[PDB]
Amino acid sequence: KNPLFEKRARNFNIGQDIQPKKDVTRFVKWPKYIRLQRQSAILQKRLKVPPTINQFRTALDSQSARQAFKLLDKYRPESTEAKKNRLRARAEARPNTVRHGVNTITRLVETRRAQLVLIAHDVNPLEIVLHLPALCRKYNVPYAIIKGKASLGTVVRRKTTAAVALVDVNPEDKSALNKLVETVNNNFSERHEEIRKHWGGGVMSAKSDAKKLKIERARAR
Amino acid sequence: KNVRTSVHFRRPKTLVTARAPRYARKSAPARDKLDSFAVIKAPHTTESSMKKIEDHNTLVFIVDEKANKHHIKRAVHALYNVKAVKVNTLITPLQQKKAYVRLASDYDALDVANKIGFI
Amino acid sequence: GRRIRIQRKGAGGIFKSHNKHRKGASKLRPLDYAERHGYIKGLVKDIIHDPGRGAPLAIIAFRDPYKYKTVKTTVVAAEGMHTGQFIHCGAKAQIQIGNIVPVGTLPEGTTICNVENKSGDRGVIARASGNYATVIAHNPDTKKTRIRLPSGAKKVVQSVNRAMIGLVAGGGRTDKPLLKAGRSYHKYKAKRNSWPRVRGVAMNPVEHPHGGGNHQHIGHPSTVRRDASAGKKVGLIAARRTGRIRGGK
RNA sequence: GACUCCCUGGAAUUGGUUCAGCCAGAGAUGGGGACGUUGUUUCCGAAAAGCACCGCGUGGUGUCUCGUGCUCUUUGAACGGCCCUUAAAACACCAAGGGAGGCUAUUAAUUUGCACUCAAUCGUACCGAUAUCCGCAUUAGGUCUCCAAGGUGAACA
RNA sequence: GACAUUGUGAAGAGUCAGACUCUUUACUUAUUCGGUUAAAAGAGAAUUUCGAAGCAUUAAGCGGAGCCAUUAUGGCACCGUGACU
Repeated sequence: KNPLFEKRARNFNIGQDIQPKKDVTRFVKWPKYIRLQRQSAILQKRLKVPPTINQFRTALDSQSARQAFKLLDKYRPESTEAKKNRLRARAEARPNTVRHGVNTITRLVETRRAQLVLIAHDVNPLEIVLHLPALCRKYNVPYAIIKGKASLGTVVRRKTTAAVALVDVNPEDKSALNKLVETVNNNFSERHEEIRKHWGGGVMSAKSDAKKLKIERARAR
Repeated sequence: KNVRTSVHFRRPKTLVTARAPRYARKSAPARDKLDSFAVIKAPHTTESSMKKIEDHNTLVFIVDEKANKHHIKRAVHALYNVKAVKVNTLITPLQQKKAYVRLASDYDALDVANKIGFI
Repeated sequence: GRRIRIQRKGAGGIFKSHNKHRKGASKLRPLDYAERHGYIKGLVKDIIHDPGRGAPLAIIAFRDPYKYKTVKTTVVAAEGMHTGQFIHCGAKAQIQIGNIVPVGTLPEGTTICNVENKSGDRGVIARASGNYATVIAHNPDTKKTRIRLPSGAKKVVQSVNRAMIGLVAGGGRTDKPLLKAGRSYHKYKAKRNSWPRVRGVAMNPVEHPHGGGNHQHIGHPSTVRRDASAGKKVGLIAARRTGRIRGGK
């Protein structure tokens, strides 16, 4: 062991060796758009949310959402490669598919032709789909608020889509659709009594909760 | 979440691409109008200019107002095949550029003036 | 009539402060981790004279905790501060002249200067030469302190407000008469255009409410109400009383 | 080359010292040294110049030794008095701390000195005032500065 | 002064028949003011002063895994910790 390899530790206490490069992410002065994003999210959490708006916060759980997407991917619209291959064949010479678009889905629901409806949980503006849950519940159409308008658009070969509907399904996936309907109804349709009453928001910050708890303990003592 | 050791947020560096225009704005480049003929306008043939030519090996020219000493040197060389060791320039009260060109010792200003015509 | 001198002062033209040779603003260090959880040592490198200010300024050098660099601070010196002295700033600094500490840690009757009106404003109170505030009382339950200002007022501040221990240097300045008018001329030459002062009664009625008349007299009560208009608010503004003060006040 | 700085040594019976200050056991006097802007020269530039004189139809001779000062102007040095007055900012260059790095004892990195090329554009004449400006003008008016001989005298009267 | 911006809770009184009105008080997300080069905020976890005019920068140490050239010797290069969640 070389005697010259001597450890020389650094004291980072106040008035001592200069501070090292630590983590200061929470103190970064973020640009204006980032600040607005974060503050908007905080404000949405803090303010009390009326039930008809809060109903979109509680979406399908991970497992049920995975099952729904597994079923949905079986009827994706015609691809670009498929269209290219079909075009020249047709020049030389409509199965079941997922429907999309709020107007199309609304017409299907009002005509009671849709068997399952999936509504994106993050449609902005929210007034675009604010009526679909109530309309589906009124017409007795199974409906679920699912996470990801981008995910639905991917299912539909698009960027985003507000809502999708499964008008007709093959006998192979009839059982899958039935199970999906039961799972969707268990958590969305029958609980309409609680959904109409539940008020969201009102969550304070961790700092405020800590201060309130300290005050409560002090008063109890 | 991208650990940051600095409290300052700088704009991220992004790729910048050079222009690859789909057509030339100008069909053809403009031709340089300040050639030797434009640079050298006419010799100065006053008594003072003659004295300069005879006594100092210095030619006197009236030149374009947009020509600098480098332009005058190059134009004189290309027009009379004579080197210039120094070029002095002034602008007369009538806004005319007058240039005194001292030729190298090899050349004779009197002979060059004789050849040009002003003498 | 025309606008009066008081009205004209607001446009900030010839009435701006003369600050060509000022040495900077007197300010405590920005509140930070060192001052909040300990103390930081700075060296009093200089004591200098600031034009337009009767109190000397202290140039103090501190070491930057987060980079290889020194930071210089300008603040009005407390009497007794000298070059080469060490000034400790923070919550754990001891009671010594020149130290900058929260007012909550000082005993009653302590004399302070550069008091922080609000936590983090870097010292705003008791900054004229020879002036000081006093720590009257504490309230740990609400974490507050009552202090006495130089004017005799009593004000409540947060216990974390910082102040410098001691009084401001240069006291006793306003005891020597400015015997000559040129002395006042030079005095205000370094501060602003507020001198000489022409009496209103000596003016014409077009420039002053007091102007005019075959005799130099005000003609109307000099006590004007608080809400008077801009061109009329001249004299004793909202005066609760007038005349020589007989007794304490 | 005043001022400042260094070494030796240890001062009362106190000394050194300025026109005036002031300085010393926190190291005086004495003795010996270091530094440096202003500047000077029996030196180069350079007498082949300029000046004065004598001749000829382009020549020659000399241009040298000293002094002096409450003298003025300018520059420089060192201090003192004054302020409730304390007497710019940028650029640029230099220095120091640091030691990341770089070349590898007849190699190399690297400085040093010479030789070489270039340094663009615009102003440049003249008046600047009892006649070149402003005042109707070649108007007793007005309009910012630098250089400053002898006598008498305190003196740019 | 009223209305709107104006939100979320408590206590008292008064009106009614679960609501309204007031008065006091609490919260923070609207709003406002201040500090800073937005630099150590809140919870939890371990458990520098005899007031000396000096310097403090381009990580040592520890542990873990790699590469290159001829087991080893050379040279060159990461991650964690040091710097608590």
